[PDB]
Amino acid sequence: VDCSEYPKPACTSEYRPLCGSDNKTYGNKCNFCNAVVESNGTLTLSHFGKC
Amino acid sequence: ISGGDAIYSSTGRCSLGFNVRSGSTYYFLTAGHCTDGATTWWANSARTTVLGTTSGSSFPNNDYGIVRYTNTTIPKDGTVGGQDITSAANATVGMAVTRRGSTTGTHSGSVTALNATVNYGGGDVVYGMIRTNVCAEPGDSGGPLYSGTRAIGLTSGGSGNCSSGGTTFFQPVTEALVAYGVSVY
Repeated sequence: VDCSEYPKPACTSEYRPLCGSDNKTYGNKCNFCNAVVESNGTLTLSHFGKC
Repeated sequence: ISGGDAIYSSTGRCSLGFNVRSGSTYYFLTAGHCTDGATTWWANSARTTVLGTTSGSSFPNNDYGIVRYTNTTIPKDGTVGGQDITSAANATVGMAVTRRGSTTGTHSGSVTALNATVNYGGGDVVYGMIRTNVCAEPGDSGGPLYSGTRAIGLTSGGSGNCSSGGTTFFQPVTEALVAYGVSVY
């Protein structure tokens, strides 16, 4: 997963979960990447699928 | 199965928009970004109950898709959860609307603008969207936006979430009904 093309003002709402380093399951890549940007690059990908 | 219920493709989960029909042929509408690249759809995560196969997909530019039912026994309710839907209508600024999705359930709000352009990036730009102050979260894509017994739109996407509040854009259902020659029932 690459978040360099973020942030984005909007995300589609399909469900394809990713597990972040904050133990939060992110609903999709766009949601995860916007959170990474919002964390100023501190959040990282733990693994694919639900946490 | 009815509007708002979960639907699974080989890739992920979306929500069923509205059950529609043409003559004696039954289909269901959902988001184009969900039908894009999907062939078969199932009713459960186990992929044991088949629903049907993608018959059309339009995304980006628009955001709608249609799936032809191949499952002959599953009930195909012309409702949204328990809400009967009897017709389709055009959104208007100030209209009170309700959305149902497989992740967040039912949330209400109002239409705040029409003909909005949403850039999901990478060339995925959708036009002519209904803007609202209703929230939506991953899994809610394709779910219905209705107003009383009137079908209004299909969930496309937006920002924010249901806890803090958000902005969600919807594809006008009238356009999809017209493109495929189908009608709600």
